[PDB]
Amino acid sequence: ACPSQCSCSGTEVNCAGKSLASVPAGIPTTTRVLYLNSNQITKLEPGVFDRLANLRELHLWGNQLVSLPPGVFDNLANLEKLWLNSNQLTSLPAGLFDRLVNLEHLGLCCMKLTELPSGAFDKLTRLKQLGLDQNQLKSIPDGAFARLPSLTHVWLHTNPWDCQCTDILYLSGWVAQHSSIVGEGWPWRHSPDSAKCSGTNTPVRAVTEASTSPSKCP
Amino acid sequence: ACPSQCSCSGTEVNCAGKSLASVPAGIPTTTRVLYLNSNQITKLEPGVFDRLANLRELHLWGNQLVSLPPGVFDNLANLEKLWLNSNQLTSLPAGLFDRLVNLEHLGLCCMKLTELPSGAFDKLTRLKQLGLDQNQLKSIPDGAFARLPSLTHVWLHTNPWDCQCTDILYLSGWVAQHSSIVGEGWPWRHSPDSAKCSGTNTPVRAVTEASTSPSKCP
Amino acid sequence: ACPSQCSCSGTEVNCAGKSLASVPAGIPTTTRVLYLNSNQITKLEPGVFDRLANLRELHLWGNQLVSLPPGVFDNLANLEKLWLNSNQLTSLPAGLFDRLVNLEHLGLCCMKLTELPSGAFDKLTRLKQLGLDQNQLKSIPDGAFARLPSLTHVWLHTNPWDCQCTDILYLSGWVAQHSSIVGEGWPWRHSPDSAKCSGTNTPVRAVTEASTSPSKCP
Amino acid sequence: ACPSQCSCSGTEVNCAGKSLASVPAGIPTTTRVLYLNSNQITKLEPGVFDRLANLRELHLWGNQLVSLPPGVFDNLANLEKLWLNSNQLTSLPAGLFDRLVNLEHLGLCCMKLTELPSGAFDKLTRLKQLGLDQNQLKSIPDGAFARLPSLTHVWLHTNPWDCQCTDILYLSGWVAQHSSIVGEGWPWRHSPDSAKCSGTNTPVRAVTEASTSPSKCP
Ligand SMILES: CC(=O)N[C@@H]1[C@@H](O[C@@H]2O[C@H](CO)[C@H](O)[C@H](O)[C@H]2O)[C@@H](O)[C@@H](CO)O[C@@H]1O
Ligand SMILES: CC(=O)N[C@@H]1[C@@H](O[C@@H]2O[C@H](CO)[C@H](O)[C@H](O)[C@H]2O)[C@@H](O)[C@@H](CO)O[C@@H]1O
Ligand SMILES: CC(=O)N[C@@H]1[C@@H](O[C@@H]2O[C@H](CO)[C@H](O)[C@H](O)[C@H]2O)[C@@H](O)[C@@H](CO)O[C@@H]1O
Repeated sequence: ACPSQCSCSGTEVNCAGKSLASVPAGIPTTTRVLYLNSNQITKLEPGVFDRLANLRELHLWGNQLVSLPPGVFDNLANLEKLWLNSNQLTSLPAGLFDRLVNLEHLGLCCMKLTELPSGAFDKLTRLKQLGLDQNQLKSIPDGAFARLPSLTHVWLHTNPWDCQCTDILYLSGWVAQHSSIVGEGWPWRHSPDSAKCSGTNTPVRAVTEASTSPSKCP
Repeated sequence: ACPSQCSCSGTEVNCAGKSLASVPAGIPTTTRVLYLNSNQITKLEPGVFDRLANLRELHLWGNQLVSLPPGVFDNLANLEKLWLNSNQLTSLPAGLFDRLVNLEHLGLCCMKLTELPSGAFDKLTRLKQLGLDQNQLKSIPDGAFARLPSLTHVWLHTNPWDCQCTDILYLSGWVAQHSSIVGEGWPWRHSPDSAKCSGTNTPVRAVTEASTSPSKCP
Repeated sequence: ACPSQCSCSGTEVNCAGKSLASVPAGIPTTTRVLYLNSNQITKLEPGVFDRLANLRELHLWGNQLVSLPPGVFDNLANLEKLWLNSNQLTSLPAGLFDRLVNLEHLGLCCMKLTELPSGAFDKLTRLKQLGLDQNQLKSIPDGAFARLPSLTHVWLHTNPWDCQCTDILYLSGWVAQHSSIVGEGWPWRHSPDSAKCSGTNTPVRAVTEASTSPSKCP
Repeated sequence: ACPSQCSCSGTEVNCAGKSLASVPAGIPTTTRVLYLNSNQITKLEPGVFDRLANLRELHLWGNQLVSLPPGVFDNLANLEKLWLNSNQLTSLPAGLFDRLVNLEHLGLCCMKLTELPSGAFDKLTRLKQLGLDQNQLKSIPDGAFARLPSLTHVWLHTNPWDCQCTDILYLSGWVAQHSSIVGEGWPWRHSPDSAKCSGTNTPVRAVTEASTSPSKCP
């Protein structure tokens, strides 16, 4: 069992760099590590992974995804690493990650996200590493990181953070307090000022309530 | 806290690419993932990892190691991934890996290994992935892979296999039998003929007893 | 979501000691630890566990199972502990355990096993503990423990080992050499002579070929 | 190697029921599961476990410990189950459990604890099961369970909860809210009214602020 375009042995399936335009059929049920990265996949069918309950790592980075079906990861209860970096997402459905209670690494950089849904990470009690850098994020919803007790590495740089708007105060206070975990590069390197306000290029960590106004919020 | 040159958060310590000449002091005891790769480390003190029992991943690839103290990994009972690729090793001490009973990935490519000690891998019951490519190996000892029952991926290419000598018959037989797991690249791709006789450019797995002679052994 | 008769919280489902005659419906898909022991279950529906792929521990001990459907554990790739002790089995279907590649504890004591299928344990590479005591075993198939390299604990006592028959020599030779792992009790206690010949009270590990004859075998 | 009083194979050491008055010498450094239960151990040397970094399960239950040195569990970073049930502890040093970031079951029942230290469980992010039943507890410190996001099973019965005192209100409000995880027996069975006020036999989760007064707090 192995899609003809891929290499498969043991519990690892390598479909990387194969000019794939869709997720191939015949990925074994027993697969733990799935490389689908660096292809030209433009969409996921709902249910494409329903059958792949055993996955520990899902590598989807460097594809062309423009949206993700709601529920698409819902059977992945064992998933430990989810790499979605360098796709073309502009948003994420609510509840996307709620079933990924064992997730330890989540990569969401280098796309075009304009916001995150309000409860996006609330179930990710084991999450350690979270990559949000290089998107179009202006704010982080209030409380968004409050249920991430295992978090030790985060990436926030290269987002047009809107520091004139009162919405930024959650993040700006959070970064000030969790400043040892804010970084850049791969693997992570400590970089606490790397989250910067749009237009002023000043640190998000240094924004005050005085310098913001409800009137600056869209 | 953290070695001065490195970034540390959670249980991950990143000292990669820091022009290091030795293994820095102050790596916390709780470290699980240690990146020491891409430096200019020339040697390891005996005992350097004795206080790092919690390591799961040890990235030592791309350094200048020429030998390894015997027993240097002996405390690493939880070690799951050991990357020694691209160092300058010409041999491995006997018993080097014997304590590593939970090892799942072992990278030994791209150095100058001229042989393997006879029992090298006997204890690695859980080893899934083994990289031996790009060395100076002419032969594998008889029975060398017999006690690697969990092995699903192996790299053997780019070694001067000496197929005129009768010693090559263990390996040639083994490769023919375990064809499905022999490969190339990162991540692994199926490539069972990548192991070639030096010169004749015949695949190792196609060698017959008839073409070999004990008189051609060094 | 929880069977009415059971208690459920997190990923543990306790249906133990509930006077059940069958496996109840409504066991969540996310269940990792499933207690069905100490009931009056007499049989399993084929497919009963097809949906429970996240199981790590399956406690079926102290029921009244007389047979097991083939393929019944086939979807349990993450299974780590399987406890079938004190049921009423007289045999096991071929390949019953083949998909259980992560299995670390397998209990099969205290039933009515007359034999084991030839390759029963061949895939259980990570098996550490195996309980075969208190059955009706006369011999172990030649080679039956050869593909159990992770094995550190085994129980063999209280079986009518037929020491007149030459088939016992696999076992007797194996025990003599793996003597440190043979034992008794819960948790295990070292007990190398506990496995004894039927009628003679002679330890199985001391049997000689001189006392046995192919003429006394099946 | 094994202590002479005990039985050992693989990574399990069985010193249970051996009339031990102290922790014996010669427990291997590679030990993962250590049974020191049902002995007559009355204290632990500071540093006794410093060398046992690989422990996953520590069974210390049914001895006669009266105190525990602070720092004693500090090197047990991999510890997943800690069983201290049925000793004679009346208090726990502050920070006792702070290094046990991977602990999933903690048994503290059936002793003489008269209080818990304020931040006792603050670091136990993965704690799933916590046994506090059968002690001398009158209240639980404010916020004590707030940093146990993984907690799915708790035992609180058979404690003389002082419901007349305002200090009970954290606990009563907590039990009402987390009612589905409150239980009894082994394995856990659901039993939310099992925690009862002394004298009144009123479930703790049913206490009102009106029935309590800061004047009844000694
Ligand atoms: C997408 C890419 O450029 N490379 C991948 C790595 O990317 C990094 O991810 C972290 C965490 O999400 C962070 O956002 C970095 O800025 C980003 O480069 C990483 O996802 C790995 C996973 O193994 O794959 C690519 O190398
Ligand atoms: C630059 C280098 O050596 N690459 C490392 C990766 O490499 C490969 O390792 C596999 C497994 O042994 C095989 O030998 C390949 O030929 C080799 O390129 C891989 O080990 C990663 C994991 O950290 O490290 C480097 O990237
Ligand atoms: C009576 C019974 O089946 N007890 C179960 C325990 O039994 C021990 O199991 C081991 C290994 O199979 C060995 O066979 C012993 O003889 C037997 O007593 C044990 O399996 C536990 C596991 O949680 O369940 C019952 O207690």
